[PDB]
Amino acid sequence: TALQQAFDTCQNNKAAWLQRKNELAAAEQEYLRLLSGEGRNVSRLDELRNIIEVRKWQVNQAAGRYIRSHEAVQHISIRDRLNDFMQQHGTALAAALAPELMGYSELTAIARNCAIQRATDALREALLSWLAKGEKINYSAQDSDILTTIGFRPDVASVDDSREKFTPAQNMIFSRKSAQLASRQSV
Amino acid sequence: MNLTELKNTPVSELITLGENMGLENLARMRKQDIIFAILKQHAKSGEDIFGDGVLEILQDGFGFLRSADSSYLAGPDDIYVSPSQIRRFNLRTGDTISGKIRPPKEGERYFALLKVNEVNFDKPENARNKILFENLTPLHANSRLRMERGNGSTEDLTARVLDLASLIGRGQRGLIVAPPKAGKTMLLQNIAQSIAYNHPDCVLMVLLIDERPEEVTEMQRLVKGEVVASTFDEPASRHVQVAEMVIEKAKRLVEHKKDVIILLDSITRLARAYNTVVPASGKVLTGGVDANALHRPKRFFGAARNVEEGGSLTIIATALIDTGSKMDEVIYEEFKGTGNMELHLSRKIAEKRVFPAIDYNRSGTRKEELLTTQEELQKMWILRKIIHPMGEIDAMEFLINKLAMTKTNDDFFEMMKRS
Amino acid sequence: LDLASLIGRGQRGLIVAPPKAGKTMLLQNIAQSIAYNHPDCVLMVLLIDERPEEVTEMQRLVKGEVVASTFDEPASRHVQVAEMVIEKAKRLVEHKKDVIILLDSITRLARAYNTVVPASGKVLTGGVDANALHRPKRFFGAARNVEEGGSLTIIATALIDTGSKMDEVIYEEFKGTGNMELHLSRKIAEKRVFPAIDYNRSGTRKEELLTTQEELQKMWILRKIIHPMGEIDAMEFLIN
Ligand SMILES: Nc1ncnc2c1ncn2[C@@H]1O[C@H](COP(=O)(O)OP(=O)(O)OP(O)(O)=S)[C@@H](O)[C@H]1O
Ligand SMILES: [Mg+2]
Repeated sequence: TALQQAFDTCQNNKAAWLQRKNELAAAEQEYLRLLSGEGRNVSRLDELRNIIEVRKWQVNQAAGRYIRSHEAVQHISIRDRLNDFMQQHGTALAAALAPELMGYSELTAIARNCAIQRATDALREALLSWLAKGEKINYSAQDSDILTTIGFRPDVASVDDSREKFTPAQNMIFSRKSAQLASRQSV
Repeated sequence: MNLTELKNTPVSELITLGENMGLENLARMRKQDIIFAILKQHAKSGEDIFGDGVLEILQDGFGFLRSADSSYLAGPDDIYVSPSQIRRFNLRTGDTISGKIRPPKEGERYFALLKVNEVNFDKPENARNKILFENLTPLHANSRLRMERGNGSTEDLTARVLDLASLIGRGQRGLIVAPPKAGKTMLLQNIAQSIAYNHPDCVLMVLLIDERPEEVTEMQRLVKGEVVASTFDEPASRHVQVAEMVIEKAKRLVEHKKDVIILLDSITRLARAYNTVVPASGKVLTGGVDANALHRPKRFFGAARNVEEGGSLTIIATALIDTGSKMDEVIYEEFKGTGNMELHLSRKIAEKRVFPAIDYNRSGTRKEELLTTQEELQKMWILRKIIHPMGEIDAMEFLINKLAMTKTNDDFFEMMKRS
Repeated sequence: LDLASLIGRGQRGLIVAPPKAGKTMLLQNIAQSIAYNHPDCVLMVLLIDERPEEVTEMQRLVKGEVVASTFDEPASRHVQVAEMVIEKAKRLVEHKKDVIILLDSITRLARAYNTVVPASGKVLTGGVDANALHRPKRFFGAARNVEEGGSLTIIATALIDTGSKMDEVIYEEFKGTGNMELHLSRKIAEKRVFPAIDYNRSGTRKEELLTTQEELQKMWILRKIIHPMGEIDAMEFLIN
């Protein structure tokens, strides 16, 4: 349920990011062509430079949103897999974790937290050992296709197009600029 | 089909409606004349329609009714209000009237009023008996105006900054003093949209005088509540009558136990316009301004109060500082000390582009004890203690820095106390 | 607290404060001190050209009648209420009864007279008319004690250093004519008790060779007199 909606959200965010990418590329090639041309359109050059700027900001925003959606999809998948694996082998985990997991309800908050972090560390060495012996890891069969479509990591273009950081004052001034440019293009 | 719908629609709808049913060459006249002509032609079929607007009375006993979308302008769209209506429904200036209007027969040009159906958004008959504004009892601003919007921008950071630097109360009287190019207009924006988001119950009114047309048109499309604005192109009498009618309309609204907020930018411009229009008294002060001129905008500012038995009238008016003209000062110290709160700004903070530019030490409020509780009063006092020592620019940098990572003002308080 | 302790009976006096110094609640405290300590005296609280909410608070937190003029109406209302309150005070004097007046503020009344008085050509530095001077002098000297029976007395309120220039001229002429003047701010205390003008006049001649007792006349006595608060010092400028 949640995985399907998250997957379609991620795919449409990726589509929008690609749309912004090719729009920015078209604007850039248009600006370069007019710079190379003999035509002395200073006003058009400034307008195209503004277009380049606003398209770059829109691409950054789209890449950020797509990254957030990808992370949300991965988090939801991890949570669901852990929930069902726990429903399967809760007694199996608890048999090993009993020395500091029993009496959880009656333990005080600080004792609860210290036991939680101790078990956390111990399972961390367990995980690093399992990875040290090092098989080939594979997706769960229930939701393999969604994850392989999403992929282990997002596109490198998404991560390096979001490298720059804009103060949200710049973000809102760019929001006004983008709204004005969209209205002008519609006109 | 009320006047409001076709008044609000853009030029395209007007020209389309004109060319659909037989208006010729309708594209080459002023919009108020356009709506007058098209509505007269449509009403020639004798179909009574509803009306809306705010009434006023001129020197003669006859009265006019204007529209809000027309920026309170006297023109062909004005609606007759006979003095018989004034007697038979105890009418007084500023009452918003809704009812059937009368198409014009021979001998008159404008549209009259057939009947009244809604006075001040209320039934006309039950409003016959009402309490006048003069005998109302003023009271402190007991209710806090929680304008912390919590949307998640540095504009919200400015909102939180004046939350931490000012105590905006329901029904108070506030003054804002700032040099030019410091952030006044969109600080007033902050106030407007924060009130709209946090307090939809109260009505929002923004009054702008002798402002540039681009500022007016960007203000009209940004605030949720209705906004009245008259640019500098119009003469002084335009601004004067706009201010009079809007303040008395707010008076009529608050007479109905309503919460009204008026954002004025500026009050110095209003004083200058009143001085220009008022007859000379022969007792001129420094700067070419006489005595009785300042009285009118000054009672205007004094109109703000809080009613004990219901309703509040808040006025947030801006005052120009150090513009190089002596009368700007004259007004500055003439209104100084007459407001329930003062909000000061410095241009040098804006020079280094730290925003907003509110002077934390200079900004203050009167009677904070009754407005808030003791615990939050002490919680703000300890911030005053810790932020008073360093400089105001350093104070703002420190505040915005350690407030950026904090979601709300409360969490900011409990994050400071542990330090 | 008690007016007899501070203002006594029959003699005038002033209190002068800067903006943001605690005027309203101090006047409140004086009002209830008069009400409890001397209920026989007729209370009279008066306000000129200030916020209506404080007018309502004053008239609601006291027992005596509070004729006040808010800051909305022009100064003609202020001037005419001034004559009518002074006339009713004179009538109460003829009524053989003591009265106490809490007026706020005399600087407001004085510069209202200044901005309302007709031009007479006797203006001074800052455009201060002479009529707008001795009409306030008449009003302020009408507060003399009643020697036949009873005693009228008023407590005055004045504002200082309000960022303007009109107020300090009337302040210094009140200093010239003041009976007693309570002070709150820092500098004006030394300005009054140790006149900078007199200090500069003396220093122009340096240590003036005042012969015999003329040098010894200038004396300063600090007596830690017993006070209910506990050892409040009193400093007196003894002259010959
Ligand atoms: N919180 C803020 N967010 C974004 N920009 C701000 C902020 N505060 C100040 N500024 C900048 O401050 C500059 C001036 O702001 P204005 O509101 O136009 O000044 P002003 O006080 O209204 O004086 P006027 O209207 O020009 S006479 C603008 O370029 C804004 O970008
Ligand atoms: Mg502005």
